[PDB]
Formats: sequence, structure tokens, C-alpha cells
Amino acid sequence: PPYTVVYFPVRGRCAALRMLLADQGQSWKEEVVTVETWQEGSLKASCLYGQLPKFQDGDLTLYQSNTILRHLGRTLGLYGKDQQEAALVDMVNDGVEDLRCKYVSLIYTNYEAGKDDYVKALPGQLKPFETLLSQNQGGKTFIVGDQISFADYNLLDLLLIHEVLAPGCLDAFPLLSAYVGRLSARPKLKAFLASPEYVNLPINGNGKQ
Amino acid sequence: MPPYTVVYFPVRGRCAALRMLLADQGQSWKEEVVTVETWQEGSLKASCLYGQLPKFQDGDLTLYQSNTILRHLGRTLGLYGKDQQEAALVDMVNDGVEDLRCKYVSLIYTNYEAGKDDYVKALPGQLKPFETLLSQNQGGKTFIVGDQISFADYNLLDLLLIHEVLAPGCLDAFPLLSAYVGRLSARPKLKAFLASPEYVNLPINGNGKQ
Ligand SMILES: N[C@@H](CCC(=O)N[C@@H](CS[C@H]1c2c(cc3ccc4cccc5ccc2c3c45)C(=O)C(=O)[C@@H]1O)C(=O)NCC(=O)O)C(=O)O
Ligand SMILES: N[C@@H](CCC(=O)N[C@@H](CS[C@H]1c2c(cc3ccc4cccc5ccc2c3c45)C(=O)C(=O)[C@@H]1O)C(=O)NCC(=O)O)C(=O)O
Repeated sequence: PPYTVVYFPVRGRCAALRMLLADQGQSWKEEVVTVETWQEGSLKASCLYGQLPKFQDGDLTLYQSNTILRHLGRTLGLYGKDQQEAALVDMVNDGVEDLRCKYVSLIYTNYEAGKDDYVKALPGQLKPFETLLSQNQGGKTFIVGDQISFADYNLLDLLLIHEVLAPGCLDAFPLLSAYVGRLSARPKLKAFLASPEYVNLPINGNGKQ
Repeated sequence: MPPYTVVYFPVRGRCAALRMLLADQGQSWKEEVVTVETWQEGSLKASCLYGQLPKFQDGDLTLYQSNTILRHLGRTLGLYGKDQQEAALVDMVNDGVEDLRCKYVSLIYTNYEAGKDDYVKALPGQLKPFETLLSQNQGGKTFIVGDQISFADYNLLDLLLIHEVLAPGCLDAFPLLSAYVGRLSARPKLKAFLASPEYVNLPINGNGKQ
């Protein structure tokens, strides 16, 4: 397999790049790191920012989940059709990362006391992405342009995990709702998402979702 | 008018690095300053994609998200590596820079008094990967990636400049990083920009903390 993915046995910051490789018919290796293995210190000390994921592409090793998404976007042609689209692609992925950051902060540092508050604020947090779809061909294609980009898989993941956190959170957003259904129905992505290596992986590392 | 417009609060903050880029690249831009007053009104905010600043315009292209603007300028002014391999390492640096900038703004705006000692203690460990990155590329005598400047350099540089203000001498433990800052700061147009009242007379953050 041209690609290697080193990460803990969770979906987390690897779900989107996983969705992408499967969807792009790519092949890759999963190097599963257990807490035990991680608690060791060897691997971690060896990681550039002391964290996972880590990714190998030939002699090339990267860290940072967003660096890996952009690298696959760049090499596989999932980064807009021009410099203008790339920038919008970036604007989406940055917004996706901003909400992801609030998501993991809830999950791992304040689930029980800030969840209601988090959910009260969700729609306002999701509104920008339906607005983005509303300005791109009535939201019938992809988040940016009429070609899929790495940011699509990243936003897809973010939407999927929020549906679990706050079911029906999408019900007020028709374009978002339909985008999820449409992307999830792409065959390879479909089979992947229905696969045990996805389905039987928890979303986060602490059992909350 | 300049084809570039920067819409921001009167602070360095998340616009410092991209202004350094533009200054250093001899590019022209307009600054549109936003007071709290104005922001407090809500019409601007309502109109911002993610309800925040900065807001950037390149002709009729409007961008949000500071790192989106850096990559856009990096893309257009050829500050994004020599090849695709370099482009990814550049991204990898910038992601690390953002990750630390995120901890910094949290300290500055939500836990300065209580958190500052612990922040300064953990700082060397946060700075080390960049020292390591320089030590792996021309012994740190060039740029953070390869032998040509990139948007990650300006963002990293700013990151190091503000940490020198919050933790004076913090780079005394990282010779490569220290030399780097002295080198880049010495580029004629950047040095010029950095000593100018347009940069100097802006506070780093919006709450009077640094
Ligand atoms: N900017 C980087 C961030 C990379 C990152 O955060 N990595 C984490 C695991 S990813 C993931 C993640 C986080 C927190 C935790 C916290 C506990 C945890 C316990 C058991 C399994 C996992 C698996 C993943 C994971 C986490 C766990 C969350 O913070 C994350 O943001 C992610 O959602 C990690 O390596 N932690 C070990 C450690 O620092 O020494 C990127 O974009 O790639
Ligand atoms: N992911 C985005 C982040 C953009 C962002 O955070 N913008 C902030 C100001 S930027 C800046 C910033 C933050 C907090 C504050 C808090 C108070 C404050 C008071 C007066 C002036 C400024 C100016 C900047 C600024 C802040 C202030 C900090 O949170 C930031 O991280 C930055 O350092 C904003 O617009 N706040 C208005 C509001 O949400 O209603 C990006 O990279 O572009």
C-alpha cells in the first residue's frame, strides 16, 4: 500500500482522510497505536509535535491531520480547479477545523456541563456551511465548485459526528442534509462507511460522542 | 486602490504575519480598521462568514480565516515551496504554528494571571519541534522549509516574536531559532516594516496583555 496511517484505534482526526482515501480508490496501511504502546514514550518522542496522526507517503513522512488532507488534496487533485477555489477550499477547511476544536474540547474536557450550551449554539455554528452551499449552485454539488475537494470529506465527518452528538441538528438545513445523503451514497464511500473498520471504531478515545 | 484590503481590529494579533509577508514582498494593501463600537453594532459581524475577523479582499475575492489568507498569498506570491513535497512540509510547519498560537491566545484572553507560570514552563517543549525543523534544513541557516522563504516563515517568525515578549529570553535555549529571528528580522523591507509606527503603535492583542 502506497500509504501508511499511524494513529490510535479511533476515528477522530483520521476519519476524514480515511473517508478520502477509500473514496479515491486508494490503498493504505493502518498502523494501530495502543494506549499501552503510546504510554511507552518511544513513538511519541519520535513524533514531530509529539502527537498522532503520522503519515507516510513513500520516503515522505508527515504529521498534522490537516497537513495530510491538504497533501492528499494536492497530489490527488482534490484542492479546487484554480487558486481561487483552493482559497475557498482552505476557508472551508479552516472553518471545519475551528468547529472541530470546539467539539473535542467539549468531548474531552467538558462534556457533561457544557453540552446543553454547546448544542444551543450548534445551529449558529452550522449556518455558515449551509450558507456556503447556498452560494454554490444551490448546494447540489460540493462545498466548493463542482469537483470534490479534501474539505468535503472533512466537513462530511464533522457533520456526521454532530448528528450523533445532536441528532436532527441538520434538520433545519436542507442543503446540508442533502449534501450528507449525497456524499454518503457515493459507492466506495458508502461501502467504507458501512465497513466494520469504520463502524466498529469509536468516534473519540474516551467513550463519549 | 491596492488590490489587497485587510479588515481587522486595531491590533497585530492574527494579521501580523500576513502583514509582514506583504510588507516583505513589497506588496501594496489597504487597512480597514474596525472599532469595538462598530463591531458592537453587529452589522459587520452579521456579514462575516464565520462571524469573525480578519476579513481579507483580493480584488473581488473575499476571504476569512487568517491561515486561509496566508496560504492564498503563499500560493499567489510563490511562497509555498519548490515542489509538492515542500508544500506539505510548509503546511506541517504552519499547522504546528497555529497549534501553539491557539494555546497562546487562550492564555492571553482567558487565563493570563493563573496560567502564565505553567505556560512559560511548557514553552521550551512547544518550541523545540521548530528548532528541530531548522536543524534539519541547511543547519538552520536558511528558512524553515527548503532554501526559499514561505508563508510558514512569516507565521513562525511572528509566533516567536510575541513569545519573546511574553517570555523574554525564551529563545536563549534555541540557538537556531534565535539566529532565524535575527536573520528574517534583518530583511531590509521587513526590518523597515517592523520599526514603523504602523506596526509598532499597534498592541499585540486586544486586551492589553502580552
Ligand atoms: N494539530 C494536530 C493535533 C493532533 C492530536 O491532537 N493528536 C492527539 C490524538 S488525535 C484526537 C484525540 C484527541 C484527544 C484525545 C484524548 C484522549 C484520548 C485517549 C485515547 C485515544 C485518543 C485518540 C485520539 C485523541 C484522544 C485520545 C484530540 O485532542 C484531538 O484533537 C483528536 O480528536 C495525540 O496524539 N495525543 C497524544 C499526545 O498528545 O500525547 C493534528 O491536526 O493532527
Ligand atoms: N479561525 C479564525 C479566528 C478569528 C478570530 O478569532 N477572530 C476574533 C478576533 S482575532 C484575535 C482576537 C482574539 C480575541 C480577542 C478578544 C478581545 C478583543 C478585544 C479587542 C480587540 C481584539 C482583537 C483581536 C482579538 C480579540 C480582541 C482571539 O480570539 C483571537 O484568536 C485573535 O488573537 C474575532 O473576530 N472576534 C469577534 C467575535 O467573535 O465576535 C482565523 O484564524 O481567522
